[PDB]
Amino acid sequence: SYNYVVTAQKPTAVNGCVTGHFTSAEDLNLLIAKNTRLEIYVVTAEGLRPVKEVGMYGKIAVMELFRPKGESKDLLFILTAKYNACILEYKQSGESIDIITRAHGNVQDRIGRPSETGIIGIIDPECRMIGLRLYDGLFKVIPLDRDNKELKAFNIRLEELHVIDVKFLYGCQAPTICFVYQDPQGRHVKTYEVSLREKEFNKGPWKQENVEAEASMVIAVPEPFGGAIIIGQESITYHNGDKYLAIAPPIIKQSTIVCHNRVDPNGSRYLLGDMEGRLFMLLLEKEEQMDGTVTLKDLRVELLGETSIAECLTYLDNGVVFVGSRLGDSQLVKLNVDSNEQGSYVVAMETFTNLGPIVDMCVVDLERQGQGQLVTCSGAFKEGSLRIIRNLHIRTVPLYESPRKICYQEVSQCFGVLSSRIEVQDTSGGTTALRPSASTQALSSSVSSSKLFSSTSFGEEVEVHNLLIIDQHTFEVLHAHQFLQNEYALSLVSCKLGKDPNTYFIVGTAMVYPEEAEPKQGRIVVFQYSDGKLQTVAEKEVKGAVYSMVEFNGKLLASINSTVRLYEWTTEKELRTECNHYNNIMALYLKTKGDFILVGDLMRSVLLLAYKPMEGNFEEIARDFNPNWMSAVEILDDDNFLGAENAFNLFVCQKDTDEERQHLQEVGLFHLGEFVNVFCHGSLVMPTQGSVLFGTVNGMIGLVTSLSESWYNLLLDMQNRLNKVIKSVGKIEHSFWRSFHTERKTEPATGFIDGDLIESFLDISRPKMQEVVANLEATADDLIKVVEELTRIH
Amino acid sequence: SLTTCEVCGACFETRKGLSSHARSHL
Amino acid sequence: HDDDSCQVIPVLPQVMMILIPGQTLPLQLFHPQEVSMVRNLIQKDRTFAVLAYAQFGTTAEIYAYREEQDFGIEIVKVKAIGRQRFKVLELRTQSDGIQQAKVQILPECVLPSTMSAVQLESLNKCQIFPSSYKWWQKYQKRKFHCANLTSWPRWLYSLYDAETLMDRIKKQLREWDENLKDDSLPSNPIDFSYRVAACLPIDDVLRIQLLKIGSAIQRLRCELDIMNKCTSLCCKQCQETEITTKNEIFSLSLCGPMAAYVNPHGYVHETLTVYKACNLNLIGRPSTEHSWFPGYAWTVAQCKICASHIGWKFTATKKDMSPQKFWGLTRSALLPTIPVILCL
Ligand SMILES: CCN1C[C@H](Oc2ccc3c(c2)CN([C@H]2CCC(=O)NC2=O)C3=O)CC[C@@H]1C
Ligand SMILES: [Zn+2]
Ligand SMILES: [Zn+2]
Repeated sequence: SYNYVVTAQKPTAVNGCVTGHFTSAEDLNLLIAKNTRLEIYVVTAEGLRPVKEVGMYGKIAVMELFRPKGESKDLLFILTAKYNACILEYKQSGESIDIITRAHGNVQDRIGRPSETGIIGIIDPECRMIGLRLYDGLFKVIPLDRDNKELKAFNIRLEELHVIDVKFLYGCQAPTICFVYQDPQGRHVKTYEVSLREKEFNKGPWKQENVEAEASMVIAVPEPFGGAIIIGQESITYHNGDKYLAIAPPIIKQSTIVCHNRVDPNGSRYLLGDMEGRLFMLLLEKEEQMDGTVTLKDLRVELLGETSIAECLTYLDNGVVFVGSRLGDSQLVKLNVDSNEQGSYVVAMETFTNLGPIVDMCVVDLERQGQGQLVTCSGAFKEGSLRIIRNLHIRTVPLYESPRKICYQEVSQCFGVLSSRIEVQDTSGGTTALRPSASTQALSSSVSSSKLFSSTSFGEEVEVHNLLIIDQHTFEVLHAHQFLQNEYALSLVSCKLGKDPNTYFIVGTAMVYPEEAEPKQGRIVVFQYSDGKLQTVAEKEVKGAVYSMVEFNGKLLASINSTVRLYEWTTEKELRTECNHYNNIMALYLKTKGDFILVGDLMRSVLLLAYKPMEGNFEEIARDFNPNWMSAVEILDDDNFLGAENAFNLFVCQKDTDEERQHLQEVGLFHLGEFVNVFCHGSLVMPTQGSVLFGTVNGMIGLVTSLSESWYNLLLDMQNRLNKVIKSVGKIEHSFWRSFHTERKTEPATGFIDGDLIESFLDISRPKMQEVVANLEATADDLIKVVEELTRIH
Repeated sequence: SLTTCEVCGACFETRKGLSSHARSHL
Repeated sequence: HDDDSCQVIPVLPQVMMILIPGQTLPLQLFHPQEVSMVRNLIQKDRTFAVLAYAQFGTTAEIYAYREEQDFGIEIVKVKAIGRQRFKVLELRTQSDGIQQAKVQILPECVLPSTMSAVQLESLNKCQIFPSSYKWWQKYQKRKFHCANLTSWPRWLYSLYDAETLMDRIKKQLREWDENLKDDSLPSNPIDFSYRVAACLPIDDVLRIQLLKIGSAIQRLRCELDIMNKCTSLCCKQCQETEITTKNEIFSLSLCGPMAAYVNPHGYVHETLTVYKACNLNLIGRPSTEHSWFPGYAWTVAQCKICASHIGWKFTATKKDMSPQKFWGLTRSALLPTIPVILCL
């Protein structure tokens, strides 16, 4: 096979935000990072002015602005996930904007143990070096003094092999880093001095023998007071040689602080955000002494309101805080002066779309216009939502509740979605919820009553799974069937079954209990929504988890643990086993094209079956076992199959004596750069063959289509030809970006053509347009026609 | 002695029987 | 270099065992063909091939080498340990008889955390776990928190998490030997799997399937399946005599349940100590000579159907001892059965 992957929606999630002076020294920029997307804004008294947004050939992992000695403006340091480091400078000639790469290089070390807490990038307060903690046991030091265009670095050896978070300290006499490690004995805080001269560590100013055990955050306090703040689970401690203050704020005990941004350059006010969306304010109370010297009087923690589950935070100016969000929409909040009617001094002020994470989707032509929109289960917790995507315009339906699986019952003119509510066990012995959700605010509401299966802390969270019947026009939560207790829903499908004429809502579940590790009992349920009411058209208590279900030629193919079972719909309205196929893998994924059955398993365990008709049983066609984590999978055609695996990597395998015919060979590899959660056949439009849409964790939406062998070859040349003209943002080679990268091993890509590159030929100059088509003879104008048909797909 | 099984230790009364046991180990 | 690479290694001609990696084998080389072999071996890599008949086996690395000329012949006495499994490609029999083997190194798939790609950057810092059972409910909430961003739940991600699996295995192991629950077993998944497979009461065909399993997680997940599904032990030959059942296994001494013991003629007997055995006929009169469990007296035990040796019935000599009747069953004789496929 040969396939073409093109981006149909850039990533929508923010994964980092910095305020500085990138563009000119005179304006405050806000730079935002969205996986492979750097957005550059100017903070206007009104709001934000878009300046330039650029795409790197890597995953922005570190993003930090700094300004070393001898610089008109701030520079930006970018480290990607494949260890591509680069220093960027902004440069605009009246109307010509370009992000120049002042320094580039790959900080990867051949040997190393990738650190648990991940890639940490820090820069000296006086911009004298750039410290990287890429691996455990080591600390790369790019010296910043003098031009290090190639990013030469030395790797200082670090005795402590379990660093949580590290930051360069302020007020340092010499370059000092404060870090927090875990020992067998516990979690401690220490400091070292980075002797560039001796290219080794030297003992530091201070060290804390044992500090709170869930201490995760080191925040360097600027020179006015000096030191470091150690944010923990229950406490927030400040440390600076002699001085040591520690508070255990009551309000912070309810969630965990994950992001922090300094408000005043001074360092007296820090913003803190948790994982439930609350936004706190750390105030350091100062002491105005007569000798000048200032003493931390006290540490105060105040709750400002609630925002989007915030990945990053940054104060812009005039009370506007940007909330970058990965689970829900990003926003600009105005912090007010006076406690509002509820206390929130936070007041929402502008929201930006985030389609991520995309856990399920479906393609539906609702306006019956032969086009096709796209509804997505998007978000998590408070940020749960249904986004409806038409050609691109996005209608957001909040749900305040996590949507998990979505299907479309056309007969009923409504959507089936499986949703999850978080509730806390409270004093009555039941569980209260903690916000009104879609389930709680539906108009009709059924609860299950099976008795099929008979069966602590006053803050312990419980999940409440329920089916939502959502109208396709108003998007009201019409019905809310709440499932059984200790019941987890897994699979949902809308199909007509058997000879019966009613279309139905089939939901496969699995009974979960904290002790039962393996799921040893579940149930398939059949619903019917036809008079504003959900009616349970019989159930079938299975002995395992109904991981996936698909309609199979008027039948129902359910996987129950390691068994692909086929069911029929009987005249008296009941499911009945026709055949059984027991596998040696847990049938996690179930895909079907006509009579072929695809079975999958987290560790890339593909397995093709086929239901022999007259025989009335399945027979195995081929298997392929190449262990690696697999997250989603789909059938391209009867022979080629596509899936996503591990570190943002697509792959296509294919079928072909017979010892060979029972095996699928890999025929395409590709670092997509995204985490694919659902594949979904369909277009959003209406040469190239097929159409497989996918959504990702970062809200990226993408397109795969299959090519002819000639078209692949031609585009392949065009790829290389284009890589010569189109300049990378970090000086990052396209082929490295795309090569199949797994922590274990990295291999070069195949079977995939990067349409996003192929499509940029329409955006290059007419001169350079000739430089690439050169000696293909084909002129520039032929090829413009070619791509233009390809644009007509997303 | 000439009637004990090297493998399991069983002592038979007759060699012609320890031979029939000797089968049982394969 | 080594993994998934095609090497040639010599083969010890007289060999057959299913050598699980990490096991050790004693060796006594008489014939000059094999004596010249090990001589070349220890000069060179000292890794030979243990053919597991058929087209599979494991490379064994010599770690102990001793030539003790005794009985007027140049006996070389060596000891090797099993390193890497392999699938044979070509067997070439030399003029000496020593067979050489083109060999494809089987895989040992090292895999990252299931949440390595979904872990939120902010959540990366709150990961390192601070050094009963609520701990594992908490372990699962935390490590797999980012599962909400995927299409699968947390409890599925736990059924593939090496650390969770190894503990589930180690808990069941604790019902057999109430004893060291620490350094006793390894900490790396890749080793913990190969160790479990060599101390389970399983037959050679189960060993062989665990050995062919690529990834250490799939190998654990299967080892867990065997311990949950194949809970009845039967006669390997007649295959129609349930001898014992998983809940009767104990560990008389601190060395394990199915330790390996040596009879006065060098025969080794992985002997799974159980409390009760069924359908066994006792051959002979009890004895205590060379008794492996001092204070008990052994009586040979064979199948009531095919008269194939199964083990011994050990009897308390004294009256203080407790238990008084247990049974020792050699691994060679047993065969696990499901009272249904083993999965990975
Ligand atoms: C009586 C004459 N005979 C005595 C010995 O014959 C034997 C041969 C094999 C085994 C045993 C004795 C004991 N035994 C097991 C039983 C279980 C246990 O606890 N410990 C063991 O060692 C064997 O497997 C040595 C050779 C002489 C000629
Ligand atoms: Zn015997
Ligand atoms: Zn028998």
